[PDB]
Amino acid sequence: DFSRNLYDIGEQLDSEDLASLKFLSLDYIPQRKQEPIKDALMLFQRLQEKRMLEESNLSFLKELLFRINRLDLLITYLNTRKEEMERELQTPGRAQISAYRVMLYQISEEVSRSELRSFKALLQEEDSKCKLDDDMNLLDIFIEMEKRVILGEGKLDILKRVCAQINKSLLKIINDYEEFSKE
Amino acid sequence: DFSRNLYDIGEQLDSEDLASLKFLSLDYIPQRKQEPIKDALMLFQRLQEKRMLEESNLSFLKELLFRINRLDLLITYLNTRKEEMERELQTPGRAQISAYRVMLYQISEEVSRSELRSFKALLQEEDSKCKLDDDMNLLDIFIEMEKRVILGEGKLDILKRVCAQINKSLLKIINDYEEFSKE
Repeated sequence: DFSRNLYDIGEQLDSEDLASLKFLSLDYIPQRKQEPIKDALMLFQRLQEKRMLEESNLSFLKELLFRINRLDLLITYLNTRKEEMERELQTPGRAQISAYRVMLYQISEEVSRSELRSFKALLQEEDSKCKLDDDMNLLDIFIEMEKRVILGEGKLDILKRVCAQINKSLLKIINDYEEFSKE
Repeated sequence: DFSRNLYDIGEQLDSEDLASLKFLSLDYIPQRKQEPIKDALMLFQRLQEKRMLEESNLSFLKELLFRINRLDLLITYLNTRKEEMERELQTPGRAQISAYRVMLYQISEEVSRSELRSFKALLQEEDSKCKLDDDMNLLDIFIEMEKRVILGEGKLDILKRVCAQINKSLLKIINDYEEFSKE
């Protein structure tokens, strides 16, 4: 039932969904170690092996599905409403995905086609060590930036200098994240 | 095109942007003439009537947008890069906003939440004439301080005594400004 439900969820997740889920699972599953993962079930099983997903522990799966906005799957297969996930995640300490990862992913959510192209151009202005192609989405760019150690939890300078020239909303996402690190 | 472009810039400016722009326009537009201004387009038209903004004169608008860090709008609607604005504004005599106003605004840029609360507490220690609430941002506090004539171009004592107890960076902004009024 449980395994069958996990797999069931996996059948409804597409390639974009998978890419997003793997990006959001970076605090626990290293990016190197993600490219054997070819579908959502493999990701789920990798999470199972890390005891971050089991019959009595569905929290991380729910958080993942909520973050990538698959509310339909939450309802259908996990009988969980968005209101519940909101109440749960806003409570300090319950979120298992770091605020940094969520911040980057939300930026990726807000950026359009043309804004993505602008991001690439502006980044190519700001840095030359990043290897960029035009099939890359924003997440891939983030991964490349981290690979080049110009992006990290406490290094947002280039990210902000780029985003400020694209849309104030992105910069506000960063600024908000940056200031609830008051901790 | 030009008017329609002005409105276009105006749509992207939020309440925070408006407040900042009105603060930075204080050398030309008196504070009591700013509260009929309900949006950015009204500010732009007020500038037009002072012939500080027209089709052949976009410098002040550019300086304003640059100062409040709307580089995205400069690029999108004014085809102007950060590099150009920096080169232009470092040039002696080119800036139309007084160094005093820019100094105060930069202080407002650097101050966080808790630093703002500290600012209010420390100012209430330093003075009893200022009427302060918890909805006031730092700009509003500056306006109140000027209204009470404890803050001005040649009166920074209270400002410095407060800022020294919050963060050395702020005090450095003040000191730098204060001594490049050497001439």
